[PDB]
Amino acid sequence: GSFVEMVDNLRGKSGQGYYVEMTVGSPPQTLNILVDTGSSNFAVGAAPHPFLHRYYQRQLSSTYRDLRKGVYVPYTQGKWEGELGTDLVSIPHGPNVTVRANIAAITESDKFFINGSNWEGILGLAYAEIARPDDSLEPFFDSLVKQTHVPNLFSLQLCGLASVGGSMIIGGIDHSLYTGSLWYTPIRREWYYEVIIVRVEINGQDLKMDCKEYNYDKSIVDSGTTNLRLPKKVFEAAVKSIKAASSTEKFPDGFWLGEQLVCWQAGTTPWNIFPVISLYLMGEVTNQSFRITILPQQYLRPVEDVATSQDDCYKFAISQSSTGTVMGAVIMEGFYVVFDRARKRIGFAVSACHVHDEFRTAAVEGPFVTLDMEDCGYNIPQTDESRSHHHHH
Ligand SMILES: CC1(C)Cc2cc(Cl)ccc2C(N[C@@H](Cc2c(-c3cn[nH]c3)csc2Br)C(=O)O)=N1
Ligand SMILES: [Zn+2]
Ligand SMILES: [Zn+2]
Ligand SMILES: [Zn+2]
Repeated sequence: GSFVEMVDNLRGKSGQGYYVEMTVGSPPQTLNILVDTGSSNFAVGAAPHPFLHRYYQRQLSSTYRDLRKGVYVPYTQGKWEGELGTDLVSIPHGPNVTVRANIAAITESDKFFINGSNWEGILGLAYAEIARPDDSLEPFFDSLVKQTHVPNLFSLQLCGLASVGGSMIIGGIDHSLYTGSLWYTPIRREWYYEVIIVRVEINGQDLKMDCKEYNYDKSIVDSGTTNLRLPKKVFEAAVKSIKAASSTEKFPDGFWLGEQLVCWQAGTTPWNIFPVISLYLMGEVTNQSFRITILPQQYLRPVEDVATSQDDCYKFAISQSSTGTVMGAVIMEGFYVVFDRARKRIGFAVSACHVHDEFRTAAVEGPFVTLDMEDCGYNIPQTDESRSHHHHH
């Protein structure tokens, strides 16, 4: 399981995520598993479903053990539930180790698996604090690093219905996947991969918001999310600014809402009217930041429907959040992202698989120094529910 063994180990469908092959059980059942840095459960479909053709069959695994505890995982717009267990787990195009991990066998779901794409399960790569049913359920990556000698890091190259590829480097960094400098931003708190944005610019123009507005009520790095999602106030300022820049073209409201495509005759899309977006992340040094800059080729996603397949058509992939900024696939496809859990930090460097203009490029640039660096994190109002629960850990 070399870094060369790990290169190009991801596949997916456009806007339906990236998945990696894993083997569960003995004898080995192979499944395609979504890589999800925004949750913390390893869960696999384990019963028939109209949109699956394989699933994890507990009864075929000699190594499976039932934990005799169910789990229920609600989302804003769907759910999964299942039965907790443990089994031997391997990643065939990854490190040459095998581990006993927690696995939730998914027995019912709603709007979770969908038509087309080809994963049967999710690998929650974030921290125990957001695991279901509670943070005593050790996540896969925790188990990987506690049971083997794999270094406590992994990296993601996501290259951007169309088929997509990429790489997850487990336990290292592969220098072939990126060009130029690697910049690190602190992980603010180990739950999500929470980071702190200090400044936002649209074509070099500062949004000039209180920087806490950028991180309201959190900012996270999430391979499980398609869009760049932005807090409501922030999202409105960004759309006003992008609208201003692209004003030679007057799009319907549906477009800005992500509910409608806009099209140009093949080859003729005016990329130059759409601005770049730079998010400045807290540096490792106090008073420092660096910026990650994305092109409209990342936030305007190609979509191919029929009859007028002669046109290139696009959806706007920046959307409104009430749960904070989410740096989803729109951001991550620009970059090689290092999840350096050992050193409690996330790195960004420019990806070798750039989707880029003849005249412009996605960039990772710093330092930028500030005197009077205000504190830009937001403190989430502490609920009694959260205050009461004891953590003897
Ligand atoms: C990580 C995951 C699968 C979690 C999830 C659960 C549910 Cl119930 C619905 C959507 C999603 C979901 N939403 C995505 C899109 C998506 C989806 C999806 C969309 N609908 N259902 C799954 C699969 S992989 C990706 Br990336 C997003 O909201 O941006 N992501
Ligand atoms: Zn394989
Ligand atoms: Zn107690
Ligand atoms: Zn706890």
